[PDB]
Amino acid sequence: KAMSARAEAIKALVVSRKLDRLAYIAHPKLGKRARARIAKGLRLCRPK
Amino acid sequence: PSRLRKTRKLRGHVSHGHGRIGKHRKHPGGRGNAGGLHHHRINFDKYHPGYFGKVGMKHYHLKRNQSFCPTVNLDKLWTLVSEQTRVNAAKNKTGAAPIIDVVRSGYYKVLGKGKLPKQPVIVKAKFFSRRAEEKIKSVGGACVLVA
Amino acid sequence: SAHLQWMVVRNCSSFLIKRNKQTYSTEPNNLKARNSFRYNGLIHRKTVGVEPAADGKGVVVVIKRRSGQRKPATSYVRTTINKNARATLSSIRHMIRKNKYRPDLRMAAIRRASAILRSQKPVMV
Amino acid sequence: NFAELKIKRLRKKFAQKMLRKARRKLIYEKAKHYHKEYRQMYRTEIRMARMARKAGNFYVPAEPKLAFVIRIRGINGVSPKVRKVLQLLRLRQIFNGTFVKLNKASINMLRIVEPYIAWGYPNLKSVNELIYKRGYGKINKKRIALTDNALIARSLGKYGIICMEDLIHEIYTVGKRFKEANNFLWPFKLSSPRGGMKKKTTHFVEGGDAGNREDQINRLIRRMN
Amino acid sequence: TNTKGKRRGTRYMFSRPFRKHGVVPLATYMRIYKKGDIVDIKGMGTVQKGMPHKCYHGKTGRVYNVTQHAVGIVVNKQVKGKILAKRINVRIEHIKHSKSRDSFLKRVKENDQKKKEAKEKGTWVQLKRQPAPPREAHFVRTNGKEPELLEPIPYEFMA
Amino acid sequence: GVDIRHNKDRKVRRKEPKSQDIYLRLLVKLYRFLARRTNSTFNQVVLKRLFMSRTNRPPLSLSRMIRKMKLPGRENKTAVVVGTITDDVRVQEVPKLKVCALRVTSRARSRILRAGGKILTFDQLALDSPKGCGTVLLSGPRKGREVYRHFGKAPGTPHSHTKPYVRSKGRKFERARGRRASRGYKN
RNA sequence: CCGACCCGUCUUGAAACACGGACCAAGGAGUCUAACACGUGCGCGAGUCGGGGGCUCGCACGAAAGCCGCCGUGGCGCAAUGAAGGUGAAGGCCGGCGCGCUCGCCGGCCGAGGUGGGAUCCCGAGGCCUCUCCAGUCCGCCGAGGGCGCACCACCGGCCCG
Ligand SMILES: [Mg+2]
Ligand SMILES: [Mg+2]
Ligand SMILES: [Mg+2]
Ligand SMILES: [Mg+2]
Ligand SMILES: [Mg+2]
Ligand SMILES: [Mg+2]
Ligand SMILES: [Mg+2]
Ligand SMILES: [Mg+2]
Ligand SMILES: [Mg+2]
Ligand SMILES: [Mg+2]
Ligand SMILES: [Mg+2]
Ligand SMILES: [Mg+2]
Ligand SMILES: [Mg+2]
Ligand SMILES: [Mg+2]
Ligand SMILES: [Mg+2]
Ligand SMILES: [Mg+2]
Ligand SMILES: [Mg+2]
Ligand SMILES: [Mg+2]
Ligand SMILES: [Mg+2]
Ligand SMILES: [Mg+2]
Repeated sequence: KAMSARAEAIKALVVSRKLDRLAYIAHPKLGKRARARIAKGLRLCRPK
Repeated sequence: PSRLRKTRKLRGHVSHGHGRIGKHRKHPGGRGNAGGLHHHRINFDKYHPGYFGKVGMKHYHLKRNQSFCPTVNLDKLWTLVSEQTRVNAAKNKTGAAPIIDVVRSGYYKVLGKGKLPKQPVIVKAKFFSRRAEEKIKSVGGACVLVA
Repeated sequence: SAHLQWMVVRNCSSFLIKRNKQTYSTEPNNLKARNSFRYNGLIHRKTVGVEPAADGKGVVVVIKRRSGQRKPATSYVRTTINKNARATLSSIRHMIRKNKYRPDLRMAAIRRASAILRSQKPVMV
Repeated sequence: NFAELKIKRLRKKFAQKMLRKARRKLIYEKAKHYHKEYRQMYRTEIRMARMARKAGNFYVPAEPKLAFVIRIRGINGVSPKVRKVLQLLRLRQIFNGTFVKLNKASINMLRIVEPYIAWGYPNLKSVNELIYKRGYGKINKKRIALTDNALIARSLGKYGIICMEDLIHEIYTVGKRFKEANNFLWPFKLSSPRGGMKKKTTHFVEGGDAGNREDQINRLIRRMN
Repeated sequence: TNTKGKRRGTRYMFSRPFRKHGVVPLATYMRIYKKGDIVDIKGMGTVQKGMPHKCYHGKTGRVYNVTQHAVGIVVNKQVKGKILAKRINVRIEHIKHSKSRDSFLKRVKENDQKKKEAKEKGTWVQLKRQPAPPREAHFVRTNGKEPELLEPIPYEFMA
Repeated sequence: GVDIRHNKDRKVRRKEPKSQDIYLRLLVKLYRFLARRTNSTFNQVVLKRLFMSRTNRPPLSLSRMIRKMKLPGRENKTAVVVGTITDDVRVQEVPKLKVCALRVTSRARSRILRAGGKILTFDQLALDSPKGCGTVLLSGPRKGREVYRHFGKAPGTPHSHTKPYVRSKGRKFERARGRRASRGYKN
């Protein structure tokens, strides 16, 4: 009777920073799309 | 095997595993159990308490066969009979409890260590214990005596 | 089994020779004559060995058949190859690689075959 | 299927190569930032004292917090208290070197072994020469030469140290994980000081070599390694 | 050589402090002791009953038993090369609460609240007590006053 | 030189079975490879326990193993013991047990198989669960040997309950002085 | 050229003004038995052991090996405690009644208890995947937490005997 009394209270709800950016890119998971984007920008060339 | 001992490995060493200083004399500190009360009092008292003195009644011409009374516990009770014996009585609807003679198997007193299976069984023995008789009577078995 | 027999005779066999910090074995079907589980010629279900022919020309390639694992009279099949060197090595390589009969012994048997074949040309002074 | 699995592996290797490129560029820039940080401190210390002399007052520099301790005496005839402190400083041989973070506790410990050690306050250059030349990482209870940046990353990347420059910054400026960084380093096995010591059995202030020499440890380091 | 008496060489140890004779103050008898608390064995010489031995004088132990007029204390006594935990029955006059443990509980109650309070309003706060750090850089003024020159005094024969 | 203490440099531990049994060594060869080339620590525990002596591999009574198996959350799990399984004549209802062991008593073996159990050697267990998945690693009583009764403090010391060494048991053998207050002391 | 005293032995201390040793060859000193204790190896396993005896062509080997089973007498272990008369090792849970009186007769289950550690095992939130996405099948890997807990340790209980 104390567990259920506690339980209902639990469910009573509803700049660039270049160095910091570079570490984010170097993160093996966080920067996967980041380094992928610059990789395709190194090979593909398009005007405008 | 001679080749497996310290003697074959202690060649060339002058003390031969007994020290340059104290050496290996004939019998230091007496022979046998010498000085159990004077200079080996510590060792005798440390490892063998009760060693010195007399306790109790001396009994002349003790015959061990008179006191011969092998014991058996309740947990080992059903091992005296065949495996077929227990299952046949277990499955029987009639209350036919089997007869077990521990004297036949070589026991005179039935002790009451452990718990018995839930089925009646008749025990014949020269002696019982209060708890062994209690446990046997609890499961529907009866206790009889032999001489 | 192969391993079970090996542990029995890894150090207790008549073919075993131990001298001058070396170990050698002299069973008839041993390539390189060294005492090892891989190169033992009697404990495996399938073995291959190269020996000189009865005369001083050609070699004899002997193999173990899959049925006679307990009948030594018919346990082995022998044949004699007495062609040129390059063709002779090809047959031994083909009987090992293409047949997939203990492929690890490919180069070992060929080297032993090379030693035997060169041991039959006349000696020089 | 050969081309399909080949394409799969080429995608693997190219991504790994790009990741190494990303890691190298981070290493390059972090070293660049440290060089900016180093010259900031050097100019600031001068500038702080310069304005004091203009104002007519004095500027006391901060009490130095990094010390390098070198065992100078042998192991024969050492009292147990001195021996225990030396083992806590990982100086189990003559001419061993280690970095000690300075505080009340460490200073009193150095006081006990004052006859047996010679210690001072290394500058930036002294730290650079020690780590690059005599740097050995105690990896998996083994003394491994620090020949690549990857070895530091395998054991200190959780603390953010991934390059030799990162290690130098943590050693020089006492960082959050100085204890993990310094304990990771194998104790420095320095040579005998070329040119000879003055006298090892007496304190430096009395003309010998033991005890504390504030900035003169840099002179001793250059001859030692 | 030395006598094996229980109270040998305790002439000053069990002696009362100067001008501290007389009736024992009754605060000591009004102390309340539990199990697991930490006490320091003093060993006053006013009352000779329940006197701790000289080897336990000044040592520190933890209470495990309580009686009408004494407590049982577990104390680590060093013998030769080994330390083993002795149990001694000592009357309450010879002990007192260890102020070290009381301050330790004082810090812990302060520390747990600080974690509770700072987490509630957001900030991060230091819990571990660092040792004394090196003194940071600071300026020292002169206020138009020169530092006073100090010269070693010439020696003269004092007496 | 350096100031290090060499007395503890060589760790005193087993590396290989002292026995010359080829069958034991063969399955040691198997699990040595298993311990090296897998991640499951269950292989290492089995591997290092194969090096252990007979006294360090005590027999496991059938009653004790059944008691552990009957514990909740262990159903349909393969019991594993590195040693000898021993029959107990103090139990009657033998449940179905899938058990791997180095050695099983024949009367223990017959009871288990008659009760519907399954017996696998250690080589078969490796083919069954190479990672040791779904296994219960039991052991016999290490301190259940008689020699541990004598081990401990000296019998003459106070608060000692160790068995002294006596050639015979009786009222005349080590019961008088030091064992009763009527003679000297009792300690 | 540099370094270098004659060994063995007793000793805190030997090159000693300490004893033994002229040289050479051969011989020469921790063995066997019994009883213990521990460790290790093997077989069997709550049983183990034929060692005494007997049985097999009387015997080169073989004075060996093999077998006994109503030859297991017996030894050791499977029960201890007491001087002795003697006695002698199972409780956990759920119900009605006296009075659930610190309580006895039963009924039902289960079978050596509980606490804290405890390798190992199990469940497991959630993550790792491909040229991609909403669309979902198969198993593999990493893993916060949770559970059963081997042996063993420490403590609390419980039972046996005086
Ligand atoms: Mg020696
Ligand atoms: Mg002496
Ligand atoms: Mg006397
Ligand atoms: Mg010296
Ligand atoms: Mg020079
Ligand atoms: Mg000195
Ligand atoms: Mg050395
Ligand atoms: Mg040494
Ligand atoms: Mg001598
Ligand atoms: Mg002498
Ligand atoms: Mg003298
Ligand atoms: Mg002289
Ligand atoms: Mg003499
Ligand atoms: Mg002479
Ligand atoms: Mg001779
Ligand atoms: Mg015979
Ligand atoms: Mg009998
Ligand atoms: Mg006997
Ligand atoms: Mg526990
Ligand atoms: Mg108790």
